[PDB]
Amino acid sequence: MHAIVVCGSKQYLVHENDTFFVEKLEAPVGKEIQLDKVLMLDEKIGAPYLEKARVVCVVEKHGLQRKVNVIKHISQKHHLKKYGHRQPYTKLKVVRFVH
Amino acid sequence: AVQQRRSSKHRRDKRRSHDALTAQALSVCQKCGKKKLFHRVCSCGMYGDLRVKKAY
Amino acid sequence: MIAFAKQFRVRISPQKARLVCQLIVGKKTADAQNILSNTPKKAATLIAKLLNSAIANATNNHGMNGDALYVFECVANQGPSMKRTIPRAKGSSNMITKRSSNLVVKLSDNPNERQELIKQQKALVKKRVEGQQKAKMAR
Amino acid sequence: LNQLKSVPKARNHKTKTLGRGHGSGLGKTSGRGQKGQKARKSGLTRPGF
Amino acid sequence: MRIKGGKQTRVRRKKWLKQASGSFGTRHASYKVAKQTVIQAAKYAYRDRRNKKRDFRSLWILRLNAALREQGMTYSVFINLLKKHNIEINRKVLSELAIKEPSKFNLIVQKVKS
Amino acid sequence: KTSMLTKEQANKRRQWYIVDAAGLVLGKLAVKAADLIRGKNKVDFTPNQDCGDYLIIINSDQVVLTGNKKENEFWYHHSQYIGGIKKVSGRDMLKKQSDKLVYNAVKGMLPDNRLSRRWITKVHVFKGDKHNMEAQKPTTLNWS
Amino acid sequence: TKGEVRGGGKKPYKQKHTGKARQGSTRNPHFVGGGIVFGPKPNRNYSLKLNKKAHTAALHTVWSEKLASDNTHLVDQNLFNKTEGKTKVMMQFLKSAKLLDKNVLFVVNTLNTNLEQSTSNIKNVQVKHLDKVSVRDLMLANALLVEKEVLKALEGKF
RNA sequence: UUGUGGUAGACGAGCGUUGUAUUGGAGUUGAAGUCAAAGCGUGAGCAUUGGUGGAUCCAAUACAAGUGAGAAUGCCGGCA
RNA sequence: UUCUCGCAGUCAGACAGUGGGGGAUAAGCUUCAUUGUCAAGAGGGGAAGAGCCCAGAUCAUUAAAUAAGGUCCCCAAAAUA
RNA sequence: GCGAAACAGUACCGUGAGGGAAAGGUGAAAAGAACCCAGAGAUGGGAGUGAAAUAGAUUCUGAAACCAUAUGCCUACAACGUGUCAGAGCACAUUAAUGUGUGAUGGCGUGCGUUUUGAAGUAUGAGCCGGCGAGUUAUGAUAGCAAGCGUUAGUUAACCA
Repeated sequence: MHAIVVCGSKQYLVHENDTFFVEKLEAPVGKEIQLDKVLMLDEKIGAPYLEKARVVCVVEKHGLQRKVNVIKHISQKHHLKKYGHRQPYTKLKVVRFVH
Repeated sequence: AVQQRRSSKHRRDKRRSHDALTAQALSVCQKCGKKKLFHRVCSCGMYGDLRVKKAY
Repeated sequence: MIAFAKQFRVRISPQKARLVCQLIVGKKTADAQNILSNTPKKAATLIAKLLNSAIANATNNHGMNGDALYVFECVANQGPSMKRTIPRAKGSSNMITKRSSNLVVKLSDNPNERQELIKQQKALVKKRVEGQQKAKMAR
Repeated sequence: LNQLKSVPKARNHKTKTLGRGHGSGLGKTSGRGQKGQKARKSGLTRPGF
Repeated sequence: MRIKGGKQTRVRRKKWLKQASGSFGTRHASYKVAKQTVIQAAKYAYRDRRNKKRDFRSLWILRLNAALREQGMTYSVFINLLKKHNIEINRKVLSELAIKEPSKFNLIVQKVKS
Repeated sequence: KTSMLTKEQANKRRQWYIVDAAGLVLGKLAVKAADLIRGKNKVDFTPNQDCGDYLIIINSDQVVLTGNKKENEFWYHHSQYIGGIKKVSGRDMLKKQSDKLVYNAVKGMLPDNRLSRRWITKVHVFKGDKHNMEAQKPTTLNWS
Repeated sequence: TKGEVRGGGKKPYKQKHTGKARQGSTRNPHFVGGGIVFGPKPNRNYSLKLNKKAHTAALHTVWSEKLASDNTHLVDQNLFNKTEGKTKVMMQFLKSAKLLDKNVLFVVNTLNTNLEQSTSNIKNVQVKHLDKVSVRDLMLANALLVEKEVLKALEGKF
């Protein structure tokens, strides 16, 4: 349907009961997390947010993003460096809703 | 003049695609067991009922 | 598949050889023989002996239909090659690379011998993942 | 210290690369620039003159 | 005492020449050109890591303003309407996603009215 | 990480649209056409597919132009030739051509990608309205 | 080495009008045929000076450290001459003494006739004298059969 | 908390390979090589599995490198 | 930031704001004095532009609002009188 | 590793002085491919052997560049370091994977290092691939670190075990 979730640093207007991948907050895998903060839910838009309404998320696995090999190479110099960014991803879905 | 770089394998293949030999014709030869090219010699070495040449 | 014909280090231009035996690729014996018989070159008289050998093997020692199969693929590759030089102007010599090649033709009864290759690669993939999972259940 | 767990005591130090790779940092640059006598063969003529 | 490291070097060189893939002709089978194209692709990806960010942000705003105009109002006036009263967290990407949602962006438009 | 941005893959929507440019300023008409083609008003378009729709014009040669602008921005078109220039003027296209005029006025006003090549074949300009194309159920409007 | 030049010390190539390498010598460090400039120099000392008292302290340290092992049981001349020159007895001893899988060393100052003739038919033990053994067979053996006769002489090393 | 723009220049952290010595085993009941793959590490890397393969190999522990390869119109095992 | 110690490397700089000379107060010419950029350092505007403006950036993250600068359209983007 | 695992200072060049090439690997055991076939021959195939025949002589292993062949995909209006991100379409399920093979097309896109006052450079050089190639070491010393051993230290030279 719809619901707004601000995960970590980014914001996402998504639908109800969808699994999405964000930057890892180390949310527990299988145990539920409540967030009273929510906007654009139950077809109603409250003034700042929605009150007495929650986004209710749960993670099914905290996997690691594929090998992000970032390489900085400088043209006509001897600067050739590499680093492996491995970002855990919160693969989380929102299950139930109050309004 | 003289070259500047080398051409790739696929460019060469495209070049040699039209560098092929021409085609031919097909024709049933009356005095032979097989067909032949139109107005040429057959597998039996005769254009048709008239024999044109020897074999050896 | 079986009764494939191979010849080693025959002196012939790759262009003329590939043309004259690609006129035969994908065709049977007689239908391609009667179309190669009119080729004004000096390559059919050398190539046809390998095909004759293969088909005679098929007739006597294998005993298949013979006409069911067709020339699946001819390849004249970059094997041993020739280089002959002749004295010429300015005290130097001109060297011409008299190309030679290891000719080989494979006969197939079906579009396979290339399908079976991808099938073999995929079977290799499948047995590889079977082994990798056996490692992954033995954690 | 049997030679299956033996460790040194600051007898070997950090190893820089002047002929090992273009990415280590200060590699092919020879460690003394890339111009003048100080960065070439038979370099560093009499420095008191 | 020779230290013959050949297997490691040979594997490194073979994977270097085999790394280049998806390219035409004599481009995926030579170490130097493969390395140059890998450098080009790495620069492409590094530049993209922010170029696509900026392009998608501009796209957010572009379709946002498209839905605003088909609603009869513009983004300057849109941010005026949220900021003055009835402020929402409907960001640019969120506003763009709301349009493809059935009449949900129009709900935001009618809510942010003072 | 991902907000799942929406773009209809394998979908190239095309709806019949028609305009009668008689009160539109020539440049206003051109900018509206560029807006329609690129999608500054489209809300569910997709860039990697065909972004254009069915586009039809009525009276493509007699668009109104305010002030002294009919003959103030002349149209050159040179090529790989040397001195092969035939500069055409505003008074000319009034009776010479209008399809190329509007196509240039939108293409220089739009991206010059290969998409315009298949966009122009979906554009049907006419100096009148008697054409059979109006049978294709186009919605009459202005300021596209 | 590049100092070795097969023939004249001349240039195989040139610099101007020669589209080959700069090589002005038949051999170069980069040329695979030879001419290494930085090669395996035999001038290396392969020796590091250590203090006499430092080395005696090190020997004391290793003797004390491997006295604590399990198969270092105290030895003496009496059982050097108790065993016979025939290898039978000492394999029947070591196999029952569990000195096979170990590298057990005999701490010896006798050059016993029984020890010298044997101990080449055993893949497990070896014989070394006080002034003929270092930290190598003292420590890498991990269990060396120390002698009761070498006690006072070993003490004097400090 | 500084950070993290870097040439030069110095400094930090380490890694594959050959062999020395320690320390383990695998071994036609299948090793190297060789190839392939929808694995894992800040990094040199750890590899895993499977196919040919039919005798050796793989982990360090520190050591010493004829130890690491794109440039120099380098050189070499082969060919455009 | 004082000082000791190891190593340097550099004296091809270029441009711009500020004092300018020399030249023709022209020069992608010289030159110092101060600052800023490239160099020795990304990116945004300038259509692209080493040096102009902002700007000093671990990286990533389809979050945001401002500087230079753009909002009739390519080109994200506005109107009022 | 000696130029030379050798029928090597040989062949060979040069009048002569003078130089100057590298090498491989059958299988336990020739069982070196019975039998047969195609052309006049080559060679190849069945054909068995052999543990295994890329071990069938390219005979331990049998690569890469290069040359061609092609399963699925694209394909006859399109301005090029052919890529990255998004991703269709078509066909599918694996080092069990925010799935795989290509990529219709969009968004973003002047090669690598030296000169650099700035080089994408239209300066430079590399056809290509597989190995190698350039601050190493002895001595002595400076610093830094670690260490030794006694406050007349530490320490051994030639020679000797």
